[PDB]
Amino acid sequence: HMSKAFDLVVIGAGSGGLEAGWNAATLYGKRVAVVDVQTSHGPPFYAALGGTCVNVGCVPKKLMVTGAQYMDHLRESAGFGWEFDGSSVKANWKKLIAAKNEAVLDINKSYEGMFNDTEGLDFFLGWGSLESKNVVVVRETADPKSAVKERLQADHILLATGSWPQMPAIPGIEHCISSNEAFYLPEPPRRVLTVGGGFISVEFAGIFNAYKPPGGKVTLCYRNNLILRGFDETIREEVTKQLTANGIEIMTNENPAKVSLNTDGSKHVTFESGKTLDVDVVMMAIGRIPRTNDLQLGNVGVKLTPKGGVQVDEFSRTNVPNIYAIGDITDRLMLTPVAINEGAALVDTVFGNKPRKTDHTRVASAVFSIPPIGTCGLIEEVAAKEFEKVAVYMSSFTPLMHNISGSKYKKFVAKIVTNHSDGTVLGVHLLGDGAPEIIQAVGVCLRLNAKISDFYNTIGVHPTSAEELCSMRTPSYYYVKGEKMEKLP
Amino acid sequence: SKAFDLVVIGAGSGGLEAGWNAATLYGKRVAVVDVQTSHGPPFYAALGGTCVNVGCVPKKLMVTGAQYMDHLRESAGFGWEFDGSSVKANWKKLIAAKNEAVLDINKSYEGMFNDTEGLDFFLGWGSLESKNVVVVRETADPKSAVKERLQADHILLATGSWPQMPAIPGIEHCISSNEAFYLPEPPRRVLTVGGGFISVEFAGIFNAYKPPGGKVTLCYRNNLILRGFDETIREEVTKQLTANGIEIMTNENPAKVSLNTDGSKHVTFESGKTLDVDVVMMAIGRIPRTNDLQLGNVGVKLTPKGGVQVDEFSRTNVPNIYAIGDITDRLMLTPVAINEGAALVDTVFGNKPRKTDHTRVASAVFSIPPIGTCGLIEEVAAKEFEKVAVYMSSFTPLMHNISGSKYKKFVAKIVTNHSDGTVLGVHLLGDGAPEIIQAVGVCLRLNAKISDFYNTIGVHPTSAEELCSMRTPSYYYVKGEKMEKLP
Ligand SMILES: Cc1cc2nc3c(=O)[nH]c(=O)nc-3n(C[C@H](O)[C@H](O)[C@H](O)COP(=O)(O)OP(=O)(O)OC[C@H]3O[C@@H](n4cnc5c(N)ncnc54)[C@H](O)[C@@H]3O)c2cc1C
Ligand SMILES: Cc1cc2nc3c(=O)[nH]c(=O)nc-3n(C[C@H](O)[C@H](O)[C@H](O)COP(=O)(O)OP(=O)(O)OC[C@H]3O[C@@H](n4cnc5c(N)ncnc54)[C@H](O)[C@@H]3O)c2cc1C
Ligand SMILES: Cc1ccc(OCC(=O)N2CC[NH+](C)CC2)cc1
Ligand SMILES: [Br-]
Ligand SMILES: [Br-]
Ligand SMILES: [Br-]
Ligand SMILES: [Br-]
Repeated sequence: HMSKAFDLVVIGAGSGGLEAGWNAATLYGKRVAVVDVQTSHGPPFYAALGGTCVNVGCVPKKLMVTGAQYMDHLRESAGFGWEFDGSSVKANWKKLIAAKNEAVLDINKSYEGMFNDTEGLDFFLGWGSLESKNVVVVRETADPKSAVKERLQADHILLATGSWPQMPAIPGIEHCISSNEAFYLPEPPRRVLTVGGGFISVEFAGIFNAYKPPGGKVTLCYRNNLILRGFDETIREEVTKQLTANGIEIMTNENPAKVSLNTDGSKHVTFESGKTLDVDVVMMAIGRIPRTNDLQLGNVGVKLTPKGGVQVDEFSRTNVPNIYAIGDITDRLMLTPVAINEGAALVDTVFGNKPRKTDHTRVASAVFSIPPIGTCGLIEEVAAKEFEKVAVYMSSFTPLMHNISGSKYKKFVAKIVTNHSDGTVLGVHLLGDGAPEIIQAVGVCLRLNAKISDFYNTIGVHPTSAEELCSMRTPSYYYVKGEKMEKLP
Repeated sequence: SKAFDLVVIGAGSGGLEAGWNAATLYGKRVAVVDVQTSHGPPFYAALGGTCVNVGCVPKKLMVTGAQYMDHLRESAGFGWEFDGSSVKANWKKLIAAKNEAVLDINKSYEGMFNDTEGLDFFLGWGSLESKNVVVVRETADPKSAVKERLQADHILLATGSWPQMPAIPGIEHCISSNEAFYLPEPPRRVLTVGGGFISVEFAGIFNAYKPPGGKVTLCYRNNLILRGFDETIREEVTKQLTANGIEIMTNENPAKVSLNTDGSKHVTFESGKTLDVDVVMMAIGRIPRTNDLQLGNVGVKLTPKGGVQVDEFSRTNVPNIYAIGDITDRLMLTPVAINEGAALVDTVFGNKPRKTDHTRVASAVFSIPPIGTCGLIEEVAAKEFEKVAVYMSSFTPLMHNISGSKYKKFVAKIVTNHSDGTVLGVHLLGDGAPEIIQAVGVCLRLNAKISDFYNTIGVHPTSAEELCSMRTPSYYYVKGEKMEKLP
């Protein structure tokens, strides 16, 4: 049996890796090989052909958040005159998971068919690692002593293996799960603790809250004082309130020290403070770390950062000339559309004679909390470190429809941060229904260097939440050489 | 008799913007006239204007109410279970909640007048007596009792529009959208007459709140509803309204309406077809509201179509008299009227002439599912530009394959000047289209090119990210002719 030769070998058939591979083969006529560990979603390896987003990430979680939103819809409908037997209402978690699984498997199968069909784009099943500068080895398991299925010769090698959940080293860690397992829980937990202040802990707290059985309770804990570090502070505070208002308990300044099993099999959590909580599921969502261990990068000398990601330059090049890395393995912005952009840029540069580097600034993104967040650009405290004068335009109010729905706690927040010296929009931050959809074209505006006057001169669409962004002419407050103040001196 | 810098006739979207800005920003003395202090019969519009009282604000609440018909059904695909036979839509509760919300806004504007220096409200019917005198009477009759005589350096006409009713026998047995907002019971069988956004939006409302055995029929006299919107989207929204149980009668137009013994209406179409309904709602158009103003007393010129004639700065032919909003019979939208009012006051009372830009105005239809659009449709573009590209994306979102509403295709279209890639128009149909489109209007004021959209990184998963994923034209117009490939 002979080894096979390729222009490009991609390790990991995920968001970034599939983009690079498809583009190299169909746009530039190159011969591409792509490696992944599993052909469809779920245990044992969870991620598979398609990547983390498709299998156990953005795509299934968005379907599940959509299902959870119906708890709010059924209740809010009464304000508009809808009547039905409230006592008959039930959230069938097994139906939700079965529908999600079928949707994901359909994507798996379509990717499989693309590889069966496409000239110069071949898929290989197994664990990829680096043997030498131009040879990728595919083995039966992550163990480098397992059996060799293929050796793939490669002029260019792309590392795109993504990331993996981080688990803290506490006694009883084996009694806990990550988001990987949460996507497959046979029944919805009556009592659940989600550990983390980031978007995965927050999104899953919303999902469990809607599908919990009658006696249930969702608790989210976070070791620092305020969840969702990195997001707008006003939005961090408001989303805490609105999660609380929908019945989720938020323990800040709290962190599990150990977990043990009660005699009935439930989980007994002891926090560092000495507080205790009994739950049926503990889901760790304290971070995600780049997947480098199995690549045997020592074989060729690819340098990692102190933090643990593959080091790259602006063009995704490692320190070995023909080996590149994109996506979560670079441990920067862990977002599917960033990985895709990096992949397309790398291939245009290497095979297309059109050099291009990904712009990591002013990237629009979202949190599918209930209600959701949409953001693009700098938060005000970051901007105030870089610009002498920063203005903040802010609108926050309960929309009229939620005075009828009864969910009066649902304040819509719109904030615009500027460089006041010339009006350039530095960031936009949104909380409320529709915020992920509103923010997308805001990203185009920021890439065009929009100023606040470009927003204000635009005529609103009425009635919308989005029109608040085009009705703000006077700053609410300022930062002058880093100091917050209602007025310029 | 009383003396003012500015008298505004009509306390509406445009009128209140102009009055409040003139008083608070420029310290002027301002009087504002309207015929009613809160919403509803007999004059329907009131303090706040058409949008506030019988327009955008109440209709959006009612469309939101109607969407729950879809949400309740669609929840089953995501595992929600409940007794479907127990579901009912209480129209009276909807109307009561809507009434309370509107009345709250009415009261708020009252307090605004009480709290603001130089801003006075006068109740009654205003008309032009002389070039610098506005009269306020008890009724629309120009011979009813005078209540006030207000002299003004400047007069602003801002009385809005009114529903157009065709001259057919039995027109008096039909209603308009004014009365639709106050029907005691939801009509079981209703015909909405017209192809425009008001007919289409109310059709969706009645469709959700109709009693058992109900049916909503929309008729329109030409071949395809929603003239002036993107043609792909006109065809799709037709298809998706039909999938939700609404009957679309095209190429049909009422010829007469007559009363039945049971109180329902017998409609005879020009074609000879007949239909018995409980309610006939005419929504064929809205015309400028000029007849009670006595414009002949001063000679304000009208256009052939009936709007007050204005230049780009909202000035009539009579010095010191201005017209903004629906009375100018241009774009009939609340944010356009507001923009016009503000530009006018900045021009007259500040040192800064400003004129409203009527191109590239974003707007929406709250049909189910809704439309959001900004800028030019492709067949208008193809008459102004030698080479036009159309980028098109149309699919059913994954969530509606699970929800069971598989007919709900999302549509996104971008229209460009292909010679330089300048985005001329963007057109959207699907959940969230009105929210998605707002920042697109800002893009068009930065002379965004198609490559500016495509080079922006998407937010995933959203419908909106479709706008940043289109590289290759679907087809073109060259010298006005549609073709799949360039020559
Ligand atoms: C719960 C959750 C929700 C998320 N939600 C969002 C969201 O809403 N929006 C968003 O933009 N992002 C979201 N993300 C992030 C998104 O999933 C990632 O940023 C993106 O998938 C990373 O793309 P990538 O190409 O780096 O790798 P991935 O998509 O992770 O693909 C890497 C692939 O490599 C395979 N692999 C690993 N090691 C090997 C090996 N040795 N040999 C062969 N194959 C290997 C893996 O099986 C996997 O398929 C979410 C992530 C999670 C975990
Ligand atoms: C059903 C419906 C739905 C709509 N939905 C939308 C939407 O979603 N978005 C949107 O942008 N637009 C919408 N519109 C349009 C919007 O309502 C109008 O464009 C806007 O209200 C016009 O503002 P204006 O300043 O011209 O006058 P208006 O807001 O109409 O105010 C005119 C006022 O003048 C008063 N008046 C009239 N004659 C006299 C007189 N002789 N003396 C004293 N007072 C007088 C009236 O009582 C009224 O209050 C909708 C309209 C309707 C009918
Ligand atoms: C289980 C369920 C879900 C949604 C529902 O909305 C009402 C509906 O379906 N209508 C169509 C028929 N009309 C005569 C009345 C309005 C009703 C039941
Ligand atoms: Br269940
Ligand atoms: Br401005
Ligand atoms: Br018609
Ligand atoms: Br037509």
